[PDB]
Amino acid sequence: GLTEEQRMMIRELMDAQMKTFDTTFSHFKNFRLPGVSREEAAKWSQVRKDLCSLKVSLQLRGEDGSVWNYKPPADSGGKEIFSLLPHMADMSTYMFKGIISFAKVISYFRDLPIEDQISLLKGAAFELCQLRFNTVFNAETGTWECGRLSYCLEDTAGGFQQLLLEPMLKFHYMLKKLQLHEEEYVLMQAISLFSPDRPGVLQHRVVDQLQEQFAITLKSYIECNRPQPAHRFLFLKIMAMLTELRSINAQHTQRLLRIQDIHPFATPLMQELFGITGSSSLTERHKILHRLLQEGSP
Repeated sequence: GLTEEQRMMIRELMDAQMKTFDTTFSHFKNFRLPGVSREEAAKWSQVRKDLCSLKVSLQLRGEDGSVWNYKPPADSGGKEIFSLLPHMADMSTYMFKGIISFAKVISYFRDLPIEDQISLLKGAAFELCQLRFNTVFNAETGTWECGRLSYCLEDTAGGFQQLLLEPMLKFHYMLKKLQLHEEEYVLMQAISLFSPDRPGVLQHRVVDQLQEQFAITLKSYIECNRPQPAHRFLFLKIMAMLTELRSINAQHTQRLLRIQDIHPFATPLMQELFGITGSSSLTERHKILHRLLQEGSP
């Protein structure tokens, strides 16, 4: 079995997940949709590469049974490559709010100093979003099922194997294949959130201790509820996936900064999370995050 401390830890994480993960996307409303001079050529050509890896069609199912399908344009060499950005910023911002709420209900996170709470969320927001998204990913259809909204991968000229080149996509297939429990996903979220080596973290030693205990709890969970030799290296596979997810986080941050630079699209919350200015302490540069963290949890 697990210790009482370990059981309590899992209960609190699952509680937090239950209160703050809108798994059917019922409250995601009022989002935007695609509508009805030399060294910049190098930036644009790089941003062209940064976007045309992640191409999705968008499906909107109506209450009444009707379906709207959006197929995105071919790259004719212009603004059209940006057409999904407002929508993606709205969806990202929505997911980030849920992750902030997640962190806030966890006792161990609230007890950290506010600047560390900010630093950890800046560090982990993308990672936790991707972990939540994996739970709605259908590997058979290549589709993220977000209630009435779905995002379907548009196949490129190589096929299924050529899409697996793109690290974010490979990650979602690999993680989905492990067939994790709800409890194992939420422990993954905790391990990522409580990363002691994120930029700006002051209480490194406390965060390290916390991370270690979440990891130990995951390892024990696996030993007790999948005790057969088949799952002997599952914990280590999960940790390797967290390491890969961290690499992907870094690449994605850089892409976002490049796109933002030539076509502004980040919402104010996204600007704070990713280090963009629109105008001295961590608290004054992150006023929205700070407000969201000090507000009481519904």
